[PDB]
Amino acid sequence: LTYDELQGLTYLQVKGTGIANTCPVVEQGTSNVRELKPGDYKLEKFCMEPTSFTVKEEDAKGREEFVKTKLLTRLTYGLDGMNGSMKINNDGSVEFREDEGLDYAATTVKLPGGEYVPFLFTIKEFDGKGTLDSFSGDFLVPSYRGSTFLDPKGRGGATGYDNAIALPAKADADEIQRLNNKSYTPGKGSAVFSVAKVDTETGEIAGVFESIQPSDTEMGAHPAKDIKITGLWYGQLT
Amino acid sequence: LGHASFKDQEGRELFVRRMPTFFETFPVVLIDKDGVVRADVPFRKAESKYSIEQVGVSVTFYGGELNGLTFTDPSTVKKYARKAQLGEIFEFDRSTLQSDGVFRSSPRGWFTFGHLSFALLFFFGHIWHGSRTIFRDVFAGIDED
Amino acid sequence: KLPEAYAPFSPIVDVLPIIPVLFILLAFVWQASVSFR
Amino acid sequence: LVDDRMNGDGTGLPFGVNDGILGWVIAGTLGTIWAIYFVSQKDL
Amino acid sequence: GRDQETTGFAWWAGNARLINLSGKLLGAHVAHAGLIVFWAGAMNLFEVSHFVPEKPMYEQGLILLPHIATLGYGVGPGGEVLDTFPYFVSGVLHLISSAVLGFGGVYHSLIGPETLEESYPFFGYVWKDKNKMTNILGYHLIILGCGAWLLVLKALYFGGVYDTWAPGGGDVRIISNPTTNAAIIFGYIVKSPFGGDGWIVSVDNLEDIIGGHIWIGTLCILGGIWHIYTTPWPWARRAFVWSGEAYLSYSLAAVSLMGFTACCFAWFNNTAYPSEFYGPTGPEASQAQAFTFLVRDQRLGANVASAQGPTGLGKYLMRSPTGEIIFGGETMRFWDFRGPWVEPLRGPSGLDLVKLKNDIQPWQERRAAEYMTHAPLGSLNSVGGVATEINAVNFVSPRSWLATSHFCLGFFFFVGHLWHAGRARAAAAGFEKGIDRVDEPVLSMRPLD
Amino acid sequence: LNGFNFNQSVVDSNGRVLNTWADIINRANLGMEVMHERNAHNFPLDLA
Amino acid sequence: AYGEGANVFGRVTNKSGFVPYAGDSFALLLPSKWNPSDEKEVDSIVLRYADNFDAVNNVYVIAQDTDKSSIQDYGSPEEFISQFGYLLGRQAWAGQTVSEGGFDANKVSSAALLGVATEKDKKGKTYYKFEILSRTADGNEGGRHQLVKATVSNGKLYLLKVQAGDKRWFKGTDKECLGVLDSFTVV
Amino acid sequence: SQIFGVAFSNKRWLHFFMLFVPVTGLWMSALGVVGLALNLRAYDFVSQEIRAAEDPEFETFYTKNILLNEGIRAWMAAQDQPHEKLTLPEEVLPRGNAL
Amino acid sequence: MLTLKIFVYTVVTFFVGLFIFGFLSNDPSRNPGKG
Amino acid sequence: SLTLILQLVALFAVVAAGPLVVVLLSVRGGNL
Amino acid sequence: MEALVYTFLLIGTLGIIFFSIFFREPPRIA
Amino acid sequence: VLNPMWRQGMFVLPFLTRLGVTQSWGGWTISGETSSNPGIWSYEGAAA
Ligand code: CLA
Ligand code: CLA
Ligand code: CLA
Ligand code: CLA
Ligand code: CLA
Ligand SMILES: CCCCCCCCCCCCCCCC(=O)OC[C@H](COP(=O)(O)OC[C@@H](O)CO)OC(=O)CCCCCCCCCCCCCCC
Ligand SMILES: CCCCCCCCCCCCCCCCCC(=O)OC[C@H](CO)OC(=O)CCCCCCCCCCCCCCCCC
Ligand SMILES: CC1=C(/C=C/C(C)=C/C=C/C(C)=C/C=C/C=C(C)/C=C/C=C(C)/C=C/C2=C(C)CCCC2(C)C)C(C)(C)CCC1
Ligand SMILES: CC1=C(/C=C/C(C)=C/C=C/C(C)=C/C=C/C=C(C)/C=C/C=C(C)/C=C/C2=C(C)CCCC2(C)C)C(C)(C)CCC1
Ligand code: OEX
Ligand SMILES: [Cl-]
Ligand SMILES: [Cl-]
Ligand code: NA
Repeated sequence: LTYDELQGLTYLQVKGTGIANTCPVVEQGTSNVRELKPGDYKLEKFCMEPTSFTVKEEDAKGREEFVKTKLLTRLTYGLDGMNGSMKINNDGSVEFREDEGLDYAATTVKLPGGEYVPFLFTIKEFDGKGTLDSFSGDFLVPSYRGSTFLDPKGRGGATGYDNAIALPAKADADEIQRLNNKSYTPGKGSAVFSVAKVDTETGEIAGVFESIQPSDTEMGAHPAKDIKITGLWYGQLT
Repeated sequence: LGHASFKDQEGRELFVRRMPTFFETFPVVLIDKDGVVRADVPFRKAESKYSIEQVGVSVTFYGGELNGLTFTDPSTVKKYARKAQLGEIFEFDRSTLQSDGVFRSSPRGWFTFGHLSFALLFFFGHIWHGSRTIFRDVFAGIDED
Repeated sequence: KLPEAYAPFSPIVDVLPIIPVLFILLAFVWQASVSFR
Repeated sequence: LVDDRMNGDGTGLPFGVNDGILGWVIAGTLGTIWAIYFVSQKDL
Repeated sequence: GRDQETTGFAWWAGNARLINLSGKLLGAHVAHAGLIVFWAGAMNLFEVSHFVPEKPMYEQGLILLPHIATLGYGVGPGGEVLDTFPYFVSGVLHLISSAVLGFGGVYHSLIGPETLEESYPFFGYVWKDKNKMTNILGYHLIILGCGAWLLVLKALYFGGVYDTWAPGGGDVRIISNPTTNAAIIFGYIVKSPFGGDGWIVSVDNLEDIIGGHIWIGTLCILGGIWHIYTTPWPWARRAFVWSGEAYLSYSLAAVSLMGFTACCFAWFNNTAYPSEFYGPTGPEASQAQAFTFLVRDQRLGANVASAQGPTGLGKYLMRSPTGEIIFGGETMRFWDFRGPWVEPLRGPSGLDLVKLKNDIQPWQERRAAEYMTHAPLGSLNSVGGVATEINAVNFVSPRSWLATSHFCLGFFFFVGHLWHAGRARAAAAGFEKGIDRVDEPVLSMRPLD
Repeated sequence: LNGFNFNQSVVDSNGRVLNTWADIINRANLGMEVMHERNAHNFPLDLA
Repeated sequence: AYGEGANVFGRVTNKSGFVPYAGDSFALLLPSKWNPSDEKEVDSIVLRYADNFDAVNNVYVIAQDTDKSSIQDYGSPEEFISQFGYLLGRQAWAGQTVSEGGFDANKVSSAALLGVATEKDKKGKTYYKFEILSRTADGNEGGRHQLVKATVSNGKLYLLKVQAGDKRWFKGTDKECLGVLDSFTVV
Repeated sequence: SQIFGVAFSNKRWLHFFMLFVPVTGLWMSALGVVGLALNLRAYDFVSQEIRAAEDPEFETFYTKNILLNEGIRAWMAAQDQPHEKLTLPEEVLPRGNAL
Repeated sequence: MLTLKIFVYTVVTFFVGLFIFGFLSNDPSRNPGKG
Repeated sequence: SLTLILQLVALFAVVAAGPLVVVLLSVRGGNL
Repeated sequence: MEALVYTFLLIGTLGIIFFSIFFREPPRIA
Repeated sequence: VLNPMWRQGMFVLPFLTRLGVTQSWGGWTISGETSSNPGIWSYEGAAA
């Protein structure tokens, strides 16, 4: 569905149907892409929904492969309502830069074998350099949990116990990974975008993306896996 | 390890409030000679003037393995305060018997528990047997009379 | 509040809700008077 | 979307049916039981 | 009355002694109806006398003055009370009608005809006369259809019924073009009772409410005529037990279902039970907490769309199980809440971030009395909100009161339906008093093992 | 609809709160309250 | 004890919910519900009272020996509260975090100013009045309202500081907090 | 027998069972309170607490109950035991989020 | 997954139909008592 | 207050009304 | 094992109650 | 590689492995590979 007929639907018609998690598409646009007028743009309603969630786990024999996974969280994975700037030049160079919106979504996915992989699907603070055919960059990835999050035993970062309260004889140099560190240091991820199906009359672009970002380290206890997110994105240029 | 003695930044001896028997766990607080709270290991760690890292308490120790080793900056002060809420700090070997971590009971406590349980059970046994020996004619039969 | 012509009768109004509670107890009084025959 | 979903939770579906096959199997099962009862009522 | 030695019923079952006494049974019914109308009039006069006009009509423990106020009698645009004279008139009329009904019930109970068949064959009835019982049921069905059409007339022509969904915060709105669509009305009645829909507590507009009332009144009148001019079919005769006790049990089951259903209307509906008269429902004040904290924390300067909570889901905004944008707190369970102060703020996809940033209305901001107190907490001896609150404010929600009471009485009436259905079946079978002791059914059965 | 709430029902002539067994129950109840769902609340007043 | 009759038909002696306190060259109406507590966070505190229900609702005054003659000599009231950004409590957490939501980078607490005044009572010496909304990353009590009334009479700075959680502030403790605020008069 | 599967056949055994069940229950509870008299309590499950100590993901309703007991103790002791003189500040008392 | 809903709907409709028509099929006459 | 006095007298009039009817029927014949 | 012992004890109790229901001694004297 | 099943005294696991089952319900595999869906026929599934 395009943005014209999404605004033509009431809240009760979209409610419970899964339409609200889908990004708009472009049907009257052109695939020329390079026809887009150069200049400084301020795009709004930047949509970004995924189509696949693949997790990189490393085997202990030395080769690289991704695997398809099963989603445990329901339709909360889309990105909606973001805005930023695109300084498009005549040759095709872009300056895509997301600023603010629903630029994150906590997603839990299940690997084959039954292991839960939570991650924070973000595109926040992402800069884009490249042509219209393909432009990439880096974005900020927060931890997953705030420093006020408490574990099942009440230990935490900003607030918590930072000690094994269950037993008064275990705080030595083996629980340091679990008690003393409690790291919330943000990571970074790399996403590559592509512009397809440009619109001339009202400036509506809707291409595809492929994003690479680290998974959740829980509380810093174990290292994060890499999540590959592919899907469609949507934007309106003004 | 010795007697963990704690001092403020400007200098006054604080004392870790000892754990009572009712508490499985107790908050770690260090209070003044007069009886006013001066420092603690806070749960929220975002307020007031009682967290260890801003009060600036130092632990000195005056015993066997630690006789003049003064610690003031790191979280070892908080660790020693938490150990000091349990009484005198002692060094323990937890690898010989693969020790648990939770405190066990004394033979005194086990003896008292077993004997009090047996004492109530034998109160019931005495009541039942006294019932049976006073009421022998009706426990066996009164023959329609 | 009640209208100005009915303001003195508001204290009489304040007791009127409990009459249905009094009715079932009146039935119990009548049963006691007939000695629960 | 990353998966296929029924997407029938909510939206006030009559008797919870979202396809005609559900209403048809409900009607067919009720009609079969009614037919057995009707041709087999009154004991005999 | 009579004694136990003749009737066989003890004093604590004395109303059973008048099962077969038509005149005394009618007198008990008319006296009881007088009791109902007496409570209506007396409690209405009590609520009028204990009414403070500046406060809204829910901090005062008033439950039925909102019932009149929903009809549009003395209600201003925003929800103010204007005048209490319609409430006073309703209370006085109920009191006088209750006096008349109580006189009639007392007369028929004391000195009325003991049995109605020997002198009044139109009103005489034996419990086994299926045609007569359907005639009485048809009379009552026509009466109830006229009662529903009375509300329809009030909504359509007498300029009444208060709409919360009117712009600006509701208004007493005369209803034009009620939705008499059979598909809409019966899709309301056959849909799921869970959180996504709600079976009967789903009416979001007075147009559907009055269309359903038109349908129920016409159906009740037609069914009344049908029962007047018919006799129950042989399958109905073989399925039902035809006695006065069995009929009571059927009525008890139906009215217990109605009691549970009304409890659910009270807890969840904010259209037939306006928030300005009944206070917030369960889902609101919880949605209002998130909404007011969102607008406050964006008034300070912090953005609410890109702010995440301790769990990384959103302190103010998140996504529902379906991709709708909802409030990010623990109020994700109440994401189906529809309110007059939410819908203009709500769009097709979600909560309309741009509308939250710019198109907030001052009256929607002032609707923080919804959140502040008045969330349907309140404790049994009044006092404030949660059980750990201190003795500060005197408030319990009227929705809480007449949901809790109505669930209690609905469950009791289900229990009474069980009791009377079982005793009616045992009475029709012949062993309501016990086992015959010389031919018990068990000795005629083979042992299990 | 909740239970009886007798918190600070007993006050003296100057209005000071005299403690009560109901107040001790209130302290235990609020100690339970701050532990329940340590991470599930974003707003102060527990309504949902 | 001495024998005196019980109170029958003798009315009630206290309904205002405020009891006067006279101290060392200061006086203030304390809340009647609140009780004293011996918990000196800052050493300059001379009086401290707290709510029996929730001790976040607390009030205290400090008697700090000072050099500046009058409160105006402390500069602008903004310059004054910049000096007193220490009795709010600095964060004990130093780890990196961008996941708090609605806070500056690496921060788990914030303070927003909502009031700046120079009120006067009886002599002519001005009173610096402030309202501060302190929002902590956990969101405890929905924030805390800090009302500060500060002045210096002879050579000692007298600073009222009543605290109220935003949970209790919305319920109606605003009346008692503002009553203490307006009743703090330095005589 | 046809409702529950089992039924009483002896009034002797029926009424002796009616006598036996509450007396046995109350005697077992008395033995438990005797065990609690010396703080010999079944407070913890060691395997569960070690599992949750080395795992930030592992949570059970028992761990929730342990966390609730900690709050009961901490927020109840100060006004419960005036002899202990527990003038604990509010920041060292444990809190969840926002409540 | 739709066929699971179809199968469950068929099963529930079957058991409800058995319930309703069994109670229709002369239930008040299934008694040992004379009446 | 005079309001409370009239509330008490109305309360006593309505509370004593029922038992008055019962005792009047007890002392003035029967049929109850 | 840990969960195996719990499962074995639970299914043993279920088997005991099944045998008590179905393979019980037939009731005598009332 | 360095602590295989025969170094741990495993008796029936080699016979289970020899005919096809390699991964368990714990998400691991004896070959060190990433576990796919074990289905009903894992080590614990075969035991059950
Ligand atoms: C009242 C008498 C008594 C007392 C006070 C003690 C006290 C003590 N014994 Mg001892 N013991 C006793 C009798 C007693 N024992 C007897 C009669 C025997 C012979 C069987 C032993 C054999 C024995 C051994 C081999 C050991 C001890 C040890 C110990 C010490 C460790 C604590 C402990 O017992 O573990 C905990 C006690 C309990 C958990 C008590 C159980 C609580 C109830 C009764 C259980 C309910 C039973 C239940 C219905 C059965 C179902 C369970 C089933 C599923 C398995 C302690 C000081 C240990 C030690 O320290 O070494 C020196 C040691 O290893 N005891
Ligand atoms: C030194 C104390 C003492 C003695 C000598 C007796 C002696 C007797 N009791 Mg008695 N009783 C006692 C204490 C005692 N009791 C106590 C403390 C209680 C409360 C629990 C009871 C409750 C009791 C009841 C309810 C009954 C008797 C009965 C009887 C009589 C024979 C029944 C029998 O034992 O068959 C054999 C008993 C068994 C096979 C029991 C099975 C083993 C149990 C379940 C576990 C044993 C634990 C372990 C192996 C031993 C350690 C316990 C020790 C440390 C205390 C017998 C004369 C019966 C009676 O009145 O006679 C008609 C009867 O019904 N007693
Ligand atoms: C909704 C409540 C209600 C109602 C309407 C009735 C009605 C009736 N009951 Mg009943 N009853 C009730 C509750 C009720 N009961 C309860 C709760 C119990 C258990 C305690 C009983 C136990 C009971 C027994 C054992 C018997 C009855 C009987 C009767 C019938 C005749 C009474 C009679 O003949 O003696 C006369 C009664 C009186 C003279 C005293 C009543 C005084 C009057 C009628 C009411 C009080 C005055 C009133 C305010 C007047 C209004 C004034 C007017 C101008 C507005 C009658 C139709 C009898 C029966 O079954 O008939 C065969 C019978 O024996 N009842
Ligand atoms: C055609 C004959 C007829 C009619 C019109 C009625 C009417 C009524 N009966 Mg009644 N009844 C009848 C025959 C009839 N009955 C017979 C033969 C018996 C056996 C003796 C009974 C036994 C009986 C009992 C035991 C009771 C009633 C009660 C009632 C009232 C219940 C409605 C109510 O109070 O709620 C509210 C009313 C409404 C919602 C309707 C709104 C008002 C509308 C606008 C008026 C309708 C006018 C309409 C055009 C006229 C109807 C046409 C008619 C042919 C049906 C009602 C007015 C109950 C009662 O006593 O109530 C006081 C009750 O307990 N009846
Ligand atoms: C409109 C519904 C209705 C009607 C018309 C009847 C009618 C009748 N019932 Mg019945 N019943 C009902 C509902 C109803 N019941 C419900 C909902 C229950 C479950 C609680 C019962 C349980 C019940 C039993 C156990 C019995 C009857 C019996 C009877 C018969 C004699 C009644 C009598 O004189 O007792 C006298 C009335 C009283 C003594 C007063 C009752 C006092 C109650 C128990 C205390 C509660 C009242 C209090 C003010 C409310 C507190 C709040 C509440 C929410 C708990 C009579 C024909 C008897 C029977 O079977 O005869 C064939 C009998 O044994 N009923
Ligand atoms: C669809 C049907 C639904 C019901 C199915 C479930 C019912 C289960 C049957 C009850 C248990 C059988 C009791 C055996 C014991 C047994 O069979 O004893 C037999 C006994 C019969 O006693 P008699 O009357 O024969 O006594 C006289 C004798 O002394 C002489 O023979 O039954 C009873 O005691 C009465 C019923 C008590 C039943 C108590 C219930 C116990 C609960 C069990 C819970 C198990 C743990 C949870 C599971 C993990
Ligand atoms: C999606 C929309 C949802 C809302 C619609 C819901 C509609 C529900 C309509 C049910 C009303 C039937 C009342 C009968 C009650 C029992 C009568 C009886 O005890 O009945 C017994 C009675 C004894 O004589 O007999 C009789 O009087 C016969 C009278 C019974 C009437 C029989 C029903 C029609 C039969 C049609 C067969 C369905 C056949 C299978 C269709 C297969 C399609 C692929
Ligand atoms: C049978 C019986 C019974 C029952 C009874 C009854 C139920 C009765 C009743 C009755 C009734 C149901 C009554 C009612 C009434 C009413 C009245 C009597 C009224 C009135 C009037 C007036 C006078 C008023 C006035 C006023 C006004 C107008 C307004 C203002 C205020 C005032 C109030 C002043 C019993 C149970 C006992 C027992 C058994 C038998
Ligand atoms: C007004 C209104 C409306 C409407 C409503 C409606 C329309 C309703 C209805 C309804 C209906 C339409 C109903 C029906 C019904 C029926 C029933 C409920 C039944 C029954 C019965 C039973 C339960 C049975 C039983 C049995 C069996 C099973 C068989 C055999 C016999 C016997 C009896 C045993 C609306 C919401 C829109 C809006 C608002 C208001
Ligand atoms: O989830 Mn279980 O729970 Ca009814 O409260 Mn609010 O939310 Mn939660 O909190 Mn407390
Ligand atoms: Cl929340
Ligand atoms: Cl919890
Ligand atoms: Na929390």
